Amino acid sequence: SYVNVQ
Amino acid sequence: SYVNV
Amino acid sequence: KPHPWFFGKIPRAKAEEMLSKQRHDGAFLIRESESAPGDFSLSVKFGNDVQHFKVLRDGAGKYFLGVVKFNSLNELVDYHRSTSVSRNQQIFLRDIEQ
Amino acid sequence: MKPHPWFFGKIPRAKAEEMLSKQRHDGAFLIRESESAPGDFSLSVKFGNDVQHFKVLRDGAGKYFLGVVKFNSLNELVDYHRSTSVSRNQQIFLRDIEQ
Repeated sequence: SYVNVQ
Repeated sequence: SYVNV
Repeated sequence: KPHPWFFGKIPRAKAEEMLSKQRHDGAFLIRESESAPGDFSLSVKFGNDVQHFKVLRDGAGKYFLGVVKFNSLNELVDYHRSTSVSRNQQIFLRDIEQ
Repeated sequence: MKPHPWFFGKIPRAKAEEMLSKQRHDGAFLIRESESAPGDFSLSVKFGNDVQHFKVLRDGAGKYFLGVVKFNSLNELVDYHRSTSVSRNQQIFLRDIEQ
């Protein structure tokens, strides 16, 4: 989904 | 006083 | 006068669709997330893809895009020997010269 | 089984600056326990004729990370990322949509 969350 | 604040 | 990058609440696919039509990397829009009421999402184009960064609020309501965590203090040090400690200046950590 | 040579406990800022300034290479550094806030750590580094300080935090899971700049508005968040990359590894700066 989002780049800045693992 | 820090740089990343 | 109003900002052209703010699109309010739009579906994720339409953000990608529009930005996919752009030419330059860095083409971006802020959009109000539908999968997370109250949260903002930053859509950004790069190459042949569209990246997504969830805007985050801290305890004081300050906005930021997140941090980079490490399992240990020394893994932070070693990692910052190939990557700058400052994201506005080129500063790579090196051992004290005894 | 070996300690961290960069760790200098809780030495004052002066002693850290006074020491690092005497170095001859960019990146000369030490980790010290913060005077400002307990539980935090401070990364002192030598650069040019100055000694810069970066705040390091440790969360409740024992994960370490550098502090990041934080903004009062989305408008200041985006404008800041017109000059500084949004991605960590890739160089991506924000640009107004065209057409």
